[PDB]
Amino acid sequence: QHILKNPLIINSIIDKAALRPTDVVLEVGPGTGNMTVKLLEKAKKVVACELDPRLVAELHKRVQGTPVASKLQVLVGDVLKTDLPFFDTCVANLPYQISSPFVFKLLLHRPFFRCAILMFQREFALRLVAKPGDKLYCRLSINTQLLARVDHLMKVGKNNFRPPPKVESSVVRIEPKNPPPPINFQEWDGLVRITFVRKNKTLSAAFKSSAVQQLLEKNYRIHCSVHNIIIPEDFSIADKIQQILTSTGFSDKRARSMDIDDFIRLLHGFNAEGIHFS
Repeated sequence: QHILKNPLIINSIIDKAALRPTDVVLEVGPGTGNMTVKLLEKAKKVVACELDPRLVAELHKRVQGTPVASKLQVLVGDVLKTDLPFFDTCVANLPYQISSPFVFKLLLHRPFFRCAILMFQREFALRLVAKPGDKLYCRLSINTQLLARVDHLMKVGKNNFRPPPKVESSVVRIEPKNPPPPINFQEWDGLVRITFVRKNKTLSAAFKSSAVQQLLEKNYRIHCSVHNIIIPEDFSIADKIQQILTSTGFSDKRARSMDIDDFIRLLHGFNAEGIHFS
């Protein structure tokens, strides 16, 4: 993995974290411990989710003998699947291969944390903080922004890692929304996936897909059985989708232009007819 060598950058990440001396700090990807040792000087506890098991020997040996050692818990495993402890802030250097999943593991995690300071690849951070109509606005943008406040903090040159990556990196602060909106994020994501398949084409187009009609026909069958509704022998899911789309004015819009409130109105207009994306 790409270890962060630059003390200049590490020191800058740690102030952006703004550690209070009463905080549990989750560190994902402590590597050789370069940021771990500095975090331990300033935190009440440091929970380190090791990504490479081989590094764990020397990491514990590095802190061994200092008066901070009794604060370093180290969790060897698969961070995506492990249950996470209560932490107050999180700093983390993440590979792209787990970058999208980990962001939502953070945002769905309870109790809420205060903020996370995450190192990502360049383009990935720009998709997070991408506003509607931007070239890079995508499902990640609108999903992350529904649940969090995300801020692009600093660029980080690939010359600072050992061994260097091929792309520049960025540092990003993510503060969860607490309380989070009353949006059933399972359904929310289902709807947003369908409309971002082809984000420069219309929502009407987005629902003529067959995967879609299979998905919604399934869910609509459940609705009608739960509520003793009778599917008329001439019923068509596709026309129902198309009324809802027309009757909410969304039929000719494109997800590239759509902001969060727009999707809430879209979703409310589907759920109100018995259509769920589960």
